[PDB]
Amino acid sequence: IKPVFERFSSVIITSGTISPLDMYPRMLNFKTVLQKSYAMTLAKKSFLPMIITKGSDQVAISSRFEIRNDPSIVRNYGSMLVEFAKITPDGMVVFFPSYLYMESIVSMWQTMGILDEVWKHKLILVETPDAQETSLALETYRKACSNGRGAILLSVARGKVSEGIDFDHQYGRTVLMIGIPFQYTESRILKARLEFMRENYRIRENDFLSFDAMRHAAQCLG
Amino acid sequence: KKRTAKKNITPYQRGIIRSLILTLDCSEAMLEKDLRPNRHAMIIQYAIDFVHEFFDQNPISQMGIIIMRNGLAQLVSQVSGNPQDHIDALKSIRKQEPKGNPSLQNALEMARGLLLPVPAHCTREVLIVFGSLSTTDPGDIHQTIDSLVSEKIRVKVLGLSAQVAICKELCKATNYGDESFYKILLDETHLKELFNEAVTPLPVNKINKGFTLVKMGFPTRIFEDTPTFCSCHSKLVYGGYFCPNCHSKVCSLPTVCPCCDLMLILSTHLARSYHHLMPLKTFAEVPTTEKFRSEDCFSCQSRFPXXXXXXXXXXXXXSRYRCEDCKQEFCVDCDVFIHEILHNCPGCESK
Amino acid sequence: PADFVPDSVSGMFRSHDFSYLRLRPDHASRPLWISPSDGRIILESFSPLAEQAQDFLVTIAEPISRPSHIHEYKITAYSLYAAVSVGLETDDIISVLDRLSKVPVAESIINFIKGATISYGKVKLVIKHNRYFVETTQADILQMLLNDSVIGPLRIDSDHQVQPPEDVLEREEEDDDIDAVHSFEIANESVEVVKKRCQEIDYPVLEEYDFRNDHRNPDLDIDLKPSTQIRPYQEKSLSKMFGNGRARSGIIVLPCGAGKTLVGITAACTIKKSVIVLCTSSVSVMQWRQ
Ligand SMILES: [Zn+2]
Ligand SMILES: [Zn+2]
Ligand SMILES: [Zn+2]
Ligand SMILES: [Zn+2]
Repeated sequence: IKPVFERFSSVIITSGTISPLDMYPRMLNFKTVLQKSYAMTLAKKSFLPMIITKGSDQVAISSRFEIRNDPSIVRNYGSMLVEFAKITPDGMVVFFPSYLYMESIVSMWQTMGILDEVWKHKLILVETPDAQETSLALETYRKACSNGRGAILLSVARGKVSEGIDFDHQYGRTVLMIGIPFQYTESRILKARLEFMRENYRIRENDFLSFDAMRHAAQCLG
Repeated sequence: KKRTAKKNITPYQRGIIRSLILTLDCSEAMLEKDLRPNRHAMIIQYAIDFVHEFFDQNPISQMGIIIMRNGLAQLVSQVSGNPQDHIDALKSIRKQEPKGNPSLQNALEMARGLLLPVPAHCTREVLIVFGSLSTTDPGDIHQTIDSLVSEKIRVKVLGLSAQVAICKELCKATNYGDESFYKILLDETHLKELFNEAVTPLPVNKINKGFTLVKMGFPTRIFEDTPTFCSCHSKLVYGGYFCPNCHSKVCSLPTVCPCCDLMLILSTHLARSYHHLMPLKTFAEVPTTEKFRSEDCFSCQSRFPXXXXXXXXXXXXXSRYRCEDCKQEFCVDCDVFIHEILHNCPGCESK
Repeated sequence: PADFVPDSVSGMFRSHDFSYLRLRPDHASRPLWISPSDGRIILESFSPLAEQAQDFLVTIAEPISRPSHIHEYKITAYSLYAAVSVGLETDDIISVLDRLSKVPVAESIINFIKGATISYGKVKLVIKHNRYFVETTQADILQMLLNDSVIGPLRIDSDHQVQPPEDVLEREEEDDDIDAVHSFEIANESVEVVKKRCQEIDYPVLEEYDFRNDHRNPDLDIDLKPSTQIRPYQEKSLSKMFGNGRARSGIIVLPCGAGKTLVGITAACTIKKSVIVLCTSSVSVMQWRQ
């Protein structure tokens, strides 16, 4: 970004999600003037962010444990999904931290009976790596969202759908976020840049990872 | 603090003639536990109440009744100006339990063709009380909504505690684009008031249609009771009516004649349309410190009006809800009652 | 010898007068009416926090009556210890009781509820290295543990070990008092003597249960399948013993003939760790296993 910061003079940085607005001047090494955000002044509530730490068993839940199965958390997750599929109107989406999380959890969700129930209520439309199938899924999600039978679109927090696709009145009602998207599931490349993030900048491991994790967490909810 | 309306944008035409055809849901979702017995049973209680209300304020109209069971809609009372047929039909249904899915495409499809015989002067209408959250469509439903909106059959539906975009759309589509017709409850009384409000004619902004002059005549009661005899039931009725044109003994009914087929009415039905057509102006709540009128009511004599300076009690409000065209005070009771049963503004009548 | 009324002290505190006992000043403006002498707490229809009031009474005491108009109040020492182990603020419960309970909080009743909220164990059984030891968060606790034949004499001199406190917790003292205080790791043998001496000297110890100091090793041959019958009291009993997050074994008084072992198999599987099952007699062991 330095050359365009070297080249261009009057630039604006704007998003629905930018948080914190200071991590960017730190990493990108640039000067700002009005790092100003605005609150939502409403005459009504209009949305519900909730922290489901616990399940019915009052059990703390996560995808940080593994990218795997632990029938307690999985069935707890299966219980939360099936009841959300019962309550939200047409248009509901969720965001796994990782696709390999999605693939493992979903496969053995069809193993139990959790998938048949949501199949009674709504349509279920998976996110496939080939996006023609994903596109064929997404539009049929929106079409079913604008149609009667509920449409459920399940994707990856780091996947393609979160980048540009919007969820309107009907195309999105209750977003969910199963665990927090993290990447040290994979190898040490983040560690290396994070090390650089640690040595070149005064940015720790967890503060960087939680910032990115909540950067895409914020990216999905809006 | 007041919860009163600003302005009515439709006293001009009401749909005085009607063919309203109410359809129910006897599906599994009616067996869930939100409404006191369930959805299924307490819904039916208020429908009975509406049935009585719908024919009292629109007695010239008819209705049919359809249930929604097992992905199959099932007519249970034919489109009739006789409520008791529907009332008795409703009495049997609650004794059966709701089941299966609501297949709206079924229910819409039979509703649309049921109203074809309903003429141009009579108004086609459908009232869906939807309470489940999924459907099962035998065909294209947009085909049917497109077919429905084509047949001049407006649709207002009352969803349960949820909002569904298709019936958002359906009420939007049929009702001339003017989506005002997927109003939904949170509450039994909200449901109760959801039922009572569906009785009056439904004008929003009427398009110019053929205003057709309607030829009828009026029946007259029979006297001889030992001559108990009927041409509309072929039984021993101790005295009925006689159509002005057919000349056949017809039992007491606003029902059409069964021998020459002209609508039989005495006088009473149209005057409900009058106060339907041209209602009054709302009784204005007079300002507390600017009223200075008689310390009583007008339609009744309600000496309670204030307490004359009580710091909080007097600075609140002066119970003087007064109509405008008469400029006569009315206690809220009268002001409510005047606006409740007899439109007939007491001050505006006497001048 | 070794008998405690406090566990079985339930069944009293229902006796008042009319001359000495006055109508509760909250009686005019109080949703409930805490009859302190009679120990009865009638939760009428006028209580807005009746659900909140109903739960608090069930913890500290036992609601004898649950009538449609008003409920009934009974005193239970195990409830008092259980309501003391409930964790509700002893003062906070009394005032919402006092404000809600139109009958003024009885002086004896008020003392017991506060005695519930704080007592029912003020013991100081310290723990080291995520285990149980002879120590105390309070000082009279370290004195009880150190001067204990089983707690102290059975306690190894080591202050705490991650593995020893992990493993040994002079048995398993996964029921100890507040840990992360001064204590010494206890051996792998004999908490009977630990409890048999806190028995003889009447040490009501404010105890916990550290359920992943239910760690205990590489994972056993446990098939973590929930195919065993699940029906609703067991799960919320489990939800009570599963508590927050992870499996705590509590005391869960269960009937033989209504799927009693079913909670145990789940909690055994959930910990994914070595577990033994003990039934009454060996012949019943086979019957139960059959
Ligand atoms: Zn007849
Ligand atoms: Zn005739
Ligand atoms: Zn009056
Ligand atoms: Zn007037």
